[PDB]
Amino acid sequence: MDYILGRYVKIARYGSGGLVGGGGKEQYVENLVLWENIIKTAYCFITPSSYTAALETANIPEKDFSNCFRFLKENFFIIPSEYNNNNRYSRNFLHYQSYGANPVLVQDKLKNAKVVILGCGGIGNHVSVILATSGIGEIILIDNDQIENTNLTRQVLFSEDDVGKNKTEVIKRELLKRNSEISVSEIALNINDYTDLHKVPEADIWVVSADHPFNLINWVNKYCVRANQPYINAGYVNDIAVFGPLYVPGKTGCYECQKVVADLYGAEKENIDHKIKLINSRFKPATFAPVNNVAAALCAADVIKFIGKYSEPLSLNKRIGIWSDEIKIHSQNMGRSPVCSVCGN
Amino acid sequence: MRTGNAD
Ligand SMILES: *NP(=O)(O)OC[C@H]1O[C@@H](n2cnc3c(N)ncnc32)[C@H](O)[C@@H]1O
Ligand SMILES: [Mg+2]
Ligand SMILES: [Mg+2]
Ligand SMILES: [Zn+2]
Repeated sequence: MDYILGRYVKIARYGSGGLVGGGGKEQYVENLVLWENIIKTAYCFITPSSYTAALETANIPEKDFSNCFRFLKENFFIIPSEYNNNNRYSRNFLHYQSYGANPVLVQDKLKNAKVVILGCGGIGNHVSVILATSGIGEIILIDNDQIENTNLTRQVLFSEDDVGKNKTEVIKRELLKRNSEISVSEIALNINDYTDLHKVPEADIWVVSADHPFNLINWVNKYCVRANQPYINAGYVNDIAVFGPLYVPGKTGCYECQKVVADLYGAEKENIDHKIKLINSRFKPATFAPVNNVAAALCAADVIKFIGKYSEPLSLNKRIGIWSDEIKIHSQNMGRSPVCSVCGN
Repeated sequence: MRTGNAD
């Protein structure tokens, strides 16, 4: 029954009242008197204190104190003293506390988790290092490519001295330089047929950050539905950052439930079809690190939330685009269809 | 974003 003020609380005057808190839970309090009383209440909990011990020293009416305490609690501005107790993950612990979570139990779930990174290029680089430094206990890196100089625009764990080396081996070296408390392993594999997915180990979640052929995502989706394997896709369509869907067996839609994304990269007319296939074979995305990094970042966030259970991943039932040449975030609905030819009932 | 992504 001791409470403490989270370190992530800040206070400002603003407009006709004030602000309490920052981020999604920031509250504007127009009533100045109420804002002042929230501050006085907040101040009682700098050190761990009971409701009654604070009510003893607050010097405002109990009616007002009760209101202020409820307000601070319902926004997780004050948290159980239990939840605040040196620690390399301590900034992440503030993030978990700010959602009303016990940060040690979240951290324990991350430590016990295994994640597969399928594809160790732009997306894979950025996701892997976030997960490693957030304390995901076991990371499996899958790729069969070598580092090229053009990769250095996005593939942040690679240096000039690394050109020609294998991607999995350099990611592993760089991850363990950043967090030597975790386990990393490599698998040299190119999934060029559906059947190669049998070589990919079961895990808490697959990060699907590989993109050849155009229908790899379709293969992965079908395999993961059949294998009861959660996955999340991320990447970009040229200048649009994409993340999601986050597929959870029996819970969310799969990639094919809703028919929003094109699946015929071709034509019913053979002459036209061959032209299309050539153009699409020659296709190289207009990669831009900022697009890459946004997609990767929000993909990693959803992995940490999926495993840590403290807040709902954004990409459940959704494939989310963030535009880079205008201000726009748009979700494609990928909710479950009872008539999905892949995952139905 | 009506086509698949690259990554
Ligand atoms: N998006 P990019 O920066 O090009 O990184 C993609 C990574 O994924 C690897 N990759 C692509 N397709 C496959 C398959 N089918 N199996 C295994 N790995 C794949 C690329 O080598 C790249 O590093
Ligand atoms: Mg390459
Ligand atoms: Mg590529
Ligand atoms: Zn489906």
